[PDB]
Amino acid sequence: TETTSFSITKFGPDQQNLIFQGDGYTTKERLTLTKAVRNTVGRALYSSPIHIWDSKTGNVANFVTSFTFVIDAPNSYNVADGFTFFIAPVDTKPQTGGGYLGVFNSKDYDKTSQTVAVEFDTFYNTAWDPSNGDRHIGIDVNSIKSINTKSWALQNGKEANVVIAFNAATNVLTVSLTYP
Amino acid sequence: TETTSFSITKFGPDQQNLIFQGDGYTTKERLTLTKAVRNTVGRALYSSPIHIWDSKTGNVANFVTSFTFVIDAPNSYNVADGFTFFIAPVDTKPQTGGGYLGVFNSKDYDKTSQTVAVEFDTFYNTAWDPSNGDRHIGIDVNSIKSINTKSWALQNGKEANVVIAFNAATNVLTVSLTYPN
Amino acid sequence: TSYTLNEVVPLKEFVPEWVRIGFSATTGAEFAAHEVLSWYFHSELA
Amino acid sequence: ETSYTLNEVVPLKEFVPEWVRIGFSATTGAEFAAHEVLSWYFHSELA
Ligand SMILES: [Ca+2]
Ligand SMILES: [Ca+2]
Ligand SMILES: [Mn+2]
Ligand SMILES: [Mn+2]
Repeated sequence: TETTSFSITKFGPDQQNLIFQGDGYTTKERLTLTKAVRNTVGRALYSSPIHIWDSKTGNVANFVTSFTFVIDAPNSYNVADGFTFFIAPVDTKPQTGGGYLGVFNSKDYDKTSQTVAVEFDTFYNTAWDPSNGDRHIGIDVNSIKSINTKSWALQNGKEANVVIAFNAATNVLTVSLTYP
Repeated sequence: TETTSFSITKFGPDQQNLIFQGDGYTTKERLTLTKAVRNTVGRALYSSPIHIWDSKTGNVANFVTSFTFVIDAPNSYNVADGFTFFIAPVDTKPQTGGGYLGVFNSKDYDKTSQTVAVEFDTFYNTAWDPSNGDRHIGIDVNSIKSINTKSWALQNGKEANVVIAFNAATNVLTVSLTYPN
Repeated sequence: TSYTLNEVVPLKEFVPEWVRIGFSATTGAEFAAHEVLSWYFHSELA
Repeated sequence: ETSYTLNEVVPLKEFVPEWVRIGFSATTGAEFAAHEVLSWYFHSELA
């Protein structure tokens, strides 16, 4: 047994157990990944590496994370690009911006990525996103082209409560989003 | 509200959530601070900073830590210098070795130290240790001279279980070590 | 309003034994502020 | 059974920074011993 847990109910000005990358910073009780500014990237990582599986034993961890987030666009139609929760190698740095959400670099499978991300994508990129052109939740492993998507209707400026959980006994990753 | 928690029941050969300073390393599922070898220091820190109090509100955290440790000496008589669980600044580096336990540099209060430690001290240092000469548990704030101490009889090679707890409401720091049987 | 998505993803296959977890957000020509208001995490490796 | 206990009032905020790292330290000198830890649990909560 190895366990790691934390909770931050309100982000303070010097949130030292977080690593910030790009424009990510903390302002007024909140972690802001992005300002409503064009062409930026921001990421924030928990300070400790977490042991997600063990090669000796073959064991994989059970985990659960929940967060509430807000996307605040100037209006409901001009919205880009999206936000991710991701699991990457300990030394992860920002990857390609824009449509790649700061976590991937291509739509083709790249084993070198070693990143799994749950995306909340607010912009339809013709090259890889759902043909319906709708805003969506997706599960990404080693590619920006999701293995599965669900259409989601963005509520501009409202707080969304998300739960993501992984069950090692069946390997099912579950994501739930609720605007309360 | 901020909480930080973790547990490590078996240490592995690449425990990436610890920072090792000095000779600290992990071996046969245990965290090894010193081997039975002369004149060395080993430290290990949890890698995340922990928010222990807040200046805006003045609130202080409540916390508990528990651990099992083993001191294994060549015999019951020749044993030095001891072991500490400590709370230090995020950039803490090893301080003086020997009877200072890798954590302090003086017998006098040193405000720049900013560390409190609970020591399990196995060697009587005439200069600051309880004159009775017994091994002891002590609470150290910014000094190797404990503000408070309790004699402890060391059981060589045996597992001790300790719980350190801080209650923010009373500012009481409680330390319990128990030997099985 | 609620949205749920489920997928078998055998994590051992794609990610290292030790990982860092976090959040990412980007903007393009069109933009939005992306903010997180609270975060809870727990994992257990037997 | 054997148990040893120690309690003291220590106003931590007078002595440590707001942010801290916690850990273990052990030393040897002319006389020595192995200092090992078998398990570790920690929990803190700041209201
Ligand atoms: Ca997109
Ligand atoms: Ca001593
Ligand atoms: Mn997408
Ligand atoms: Mn002492």
